Order: sequence, then C-alpha cells, then structure tokens
Amino acid sequence: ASKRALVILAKGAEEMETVIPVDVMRRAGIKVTVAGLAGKDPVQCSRDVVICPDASLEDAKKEGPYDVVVLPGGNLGAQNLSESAAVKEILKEQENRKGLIAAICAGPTALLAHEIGFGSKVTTHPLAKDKMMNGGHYTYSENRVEKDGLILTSRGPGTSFEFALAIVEALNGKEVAAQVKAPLVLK
Amino acid sequence: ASKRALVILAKGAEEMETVIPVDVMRRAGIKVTVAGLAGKDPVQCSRDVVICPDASLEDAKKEGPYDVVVLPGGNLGAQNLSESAAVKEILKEQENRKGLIAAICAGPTALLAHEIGFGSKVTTHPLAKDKMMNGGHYTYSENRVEKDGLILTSRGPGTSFEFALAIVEALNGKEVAAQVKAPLVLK
Ligand SMILES: [Cu+2]
Ligand SMILES: [Cu+2]
Ligand SMILES: [Cu+2]
Repeated sequence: ASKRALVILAKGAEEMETVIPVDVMRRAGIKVTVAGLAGKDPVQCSRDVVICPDASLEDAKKEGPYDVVVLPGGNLGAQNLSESAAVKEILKEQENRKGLIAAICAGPTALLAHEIGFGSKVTTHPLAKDKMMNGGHYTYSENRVEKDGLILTSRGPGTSFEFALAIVEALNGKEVAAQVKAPLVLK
Repeated sequence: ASKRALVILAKGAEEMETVIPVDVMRRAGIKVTVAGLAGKDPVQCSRDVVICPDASLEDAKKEGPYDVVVLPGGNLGAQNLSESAAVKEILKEQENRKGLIAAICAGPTALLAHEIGFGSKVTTHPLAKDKMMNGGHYTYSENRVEKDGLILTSRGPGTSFEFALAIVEALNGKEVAAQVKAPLVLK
C-alpha cells in the first residue's frame, strides 16, 4: 500500500517549509494529509500565504496511523505546535509505535516541548538552537539534514528540498527519491 | 516607496514555484499581491495544495502598476495563463512600460502565447523547452536563472530560490538580496 504522511499546519507556519515537503511527498506517491491544528479553516502562514488544509487535526488524528508526522517550522507556527495537547498526543503515539517524526527549522523545538526523542542528534534553524538546547536534552548538529533513527530534522527554507527528499528516501527508498529529485532541477 | 509584485495564480500552478517567490519577496519588503486568475476563490495547485489568493486578478489589475509581474509554472497552470486575455493585457502593458516580467518553469510559455519579449534569451523547465521554442522566437539557455533585460526566467522548483532572489536583486538591490538570503540556509 501507499505510505501516509500527516503534516500539521498551524498559524505562523513557514509556508515554504510546509509546501515543499507536501508537494515533494505527493510527487513520491505518498498520501499526504495537510491537517489544520486549529480546525479546517484557512491557515495564515508566516509570510501571509493562506493555505486551506485538507482536514482538521481533530479529524485527521482519527485516520491514523501515519508513516511520518511532519512538523514545519516558522517561529510562531512551532510555538503553536509546542503548546498543543493534541500534538503532544500524536507525537507520543508516533514515537511509541516507532514511526518517523520529521521536523524542520523551529519545528524541532516542538519535540522538546513534548519530550520526544531525547538523546537524539538534531539540527534546527540557527536562530532556534538555543531554544532546542535548553536543558541539554539533545546533541546539536550543523548538518543540513540530520537523521537519528526515527527523528529526522532540518534547518530552514533552503534545506526544505533536502528534508523532503530525506523523508521520501526513508519511506519509499533511494530509487524513488532519485526519480522524484531529477525533475525538480535541484543543485 | 516599497516595490510591488503581482503574482498570477491559476489552477494547476506549481505551488512551490508560487510560494517560494511570494515568501522571499515579502521577506525583502516587497508588497506582494497573490491574484487569482479565476477570481478570489481558493486555487487548487498542481500537487493539490490549496492557496487562497489575496484578490481576484480582475481587482488586482485595477491596482497597478506593478514593478514585477510573476508567472509561476506548472504545466496546467501555465496553460491557463497562456489562454487568458487578462494575462495578455497585463503582460503587454508591463512590457510597454518597461517593467520586469519574471516567469519560471512552464511559466515562460505564457510569454510565447502572448508574444512577449521575442528575441530574449530565456530558460524554462527542460520539459517545456520544445513548447517555448516553437517558431524560434527566443534563444534558449540552460542557466538556472536567465535575465535578459526585463525578461527574467528560471527552470523549476529547485531553482525557485535563485529565481526569487534574482527578482529581489532586480527590485531592491544586491545588499537586500544578500540580507534576505542568509536566514534561508541555502546551499
Ligand atoms: Cu524556517
Ligand atoms: Cu483557502
Ligand atoms: Cu515546475
């Protein structure tokens, strides 16, 4: 069967970090659900792009489990993810079932908020490093994409393609990732 | 005053090629209007991301002139742009007033449809080359971004950051482009 991705979309999400992985994952034949944290209403992203989610998180959570849960960045978006009890539950369940969690930019700070994957080597946006490292619960990396088992992290809008292709490789393999990559005109 | 950008959004537009330039231009302090070709209703992009435009093209056209008109790609999006009388009028006026026109991926084929910038050196997505070159009205380039005077073109999702930063440099200069570039974590 096809793999399934849940992308959690909150007000203030970085729209490039949301759209690039959604699009690339769909190119890879992954069934992606864009789930609105606050409900099924349009979401105003960090640079004012307005995205209509496929479903509310409340509804999407009922259609699990997912092979990857994806957390976009954006400072304010990540803060919303970090404050959400629903997100905490989803990430705990995903970690418990040994499913992939992928977070980019400020997104990984939601892992810290929900005590997910402590001990992992992680990266974040440079400006989110101090927040992520509060308490020393992770080991920091400057790699553009970092993967430590089932915790996959990345740095910013400019690493979003690498991040998305790493998700594709983890779910559908190296060959599919290479096939999806070529028409993008990367490098 | 601030520079102004019109981004024309049609069904089937490549969402990465729409969102990356909108976001990057807004980071550069450009006033960007995302205008829906078909009206103010949500637009279903090529990989099913749904974007709510800021205004209909019909309304946005009345708020000109713009310092750049931006045409995203996506095969079906570009076909819609190519078939639009409103787009033809907008591009003709922009060319006539010596304003920048920027098109990415399949987007430049709309320039061909509306007889804009003939003689220019241009690039497109590799799969859109034959369409763009029908009749030999342009000279083709494999550069990731090509700028020939006021006609700025680029190749695909993976060149969208370069394309957007080239627009920023053209409008707001090299220093602003460099300032906007650094927090993106490109390369
Ligand atoms: Cu970011
Ligand atoms: Cu919408
Ligand atoms: Cu394209």
